[PDB]
Amino acid sequence: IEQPRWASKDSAAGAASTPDEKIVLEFVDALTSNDAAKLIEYFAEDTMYQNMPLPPAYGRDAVEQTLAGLFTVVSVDAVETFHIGSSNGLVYTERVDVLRALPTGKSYNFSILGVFQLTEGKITGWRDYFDLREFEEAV
Amino acid sequence: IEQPRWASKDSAAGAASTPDEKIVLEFVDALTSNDAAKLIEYFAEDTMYQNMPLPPAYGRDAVEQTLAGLFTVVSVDAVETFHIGSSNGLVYTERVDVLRALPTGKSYNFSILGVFQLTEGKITGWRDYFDLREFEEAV
Repeated sequence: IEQPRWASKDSAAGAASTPDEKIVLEFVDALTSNDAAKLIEYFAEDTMYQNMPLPPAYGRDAVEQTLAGLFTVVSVDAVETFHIGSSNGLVYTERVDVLRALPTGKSYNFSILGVFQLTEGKITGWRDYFDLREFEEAV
Repeated sequence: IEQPRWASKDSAAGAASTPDEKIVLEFVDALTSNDAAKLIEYFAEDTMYQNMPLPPAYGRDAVEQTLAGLFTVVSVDAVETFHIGSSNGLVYTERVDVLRALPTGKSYNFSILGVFQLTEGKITGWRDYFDLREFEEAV
C-alpha cells in the first residue's frame, strides 16, 4: 500500500532501465489480470515457476496449470513493486502482492522478493520468496 | 547441500565481482559463527534487519540484540549461497540457511532470498525473505 521506510528511490520500479527489467515489471503488474492465458505468453517453453519451497512447476504446461488453478481460488487484487533491479541475467523484484481468497473474501498482504531469469525476453525461471504461513489459508 | 536445477553459473557466489558483493558474501558465510558481537561489526549505526514480515529491527543496537537473541536459541549450521548479484546499490543473495534449534536439536532448511543495502561498506539494510512456518517452531 504505502512506501516502506527502507524503499530506495535508486531502485524504484519507475527507474527500470534494462529491457529485462521492463519486461518483468510489466509481467508482475499483469498478475492483477488473474488470467493464466494472458500470463503464460510471457513464459518460455523451457521454464519454471515456484513459490519457495513448495514443489516447483517445470515446463510451460505445468506453469500454466498452476496459474490457472491459483486464479480459481484467489484474486490478485494489487501488486506494488518497491524495487526492481537486475544482475548477471537475473531480475529481482521486491514487492507486495495483495491476494483475496475468493470463497471467503479475505485479503492477504504478502511481502515478496522474486527472482526472474529471462531468455530472449521470455521467462525461463520465476521463484517467489515470501512467508507462507497465511498462504495456505489463502489457498 | 546440493546445487539446485535452476542454479546459474553466471551469478554463482564464486563469481562475486564488486566490493559490496564480496562483503555481503563474507557476511552470510560468517553467520555460522553464531557470534552477534562479530557479526554486528558489519552494520552501520543507521541500519535495519528484518525477517519478512516480522517486526523489523532499526538501529545497530536493536540488530545486535536481535542477532544475540537468535543465537541463544538457534545455531546457523550452514549457509549455502547459490546466487549473488547486485543492482542500484542493493545486493541479493539466493541461498539456503540450515538452522538447528538448540533446545530440540532439530534442524531446518530455509530457502532464502535476501537483499542487502550497503553504505561505505557497511550494512544499512538487510531483509531476508523466506517461508516462516517452520521458523516459528525453529526459534
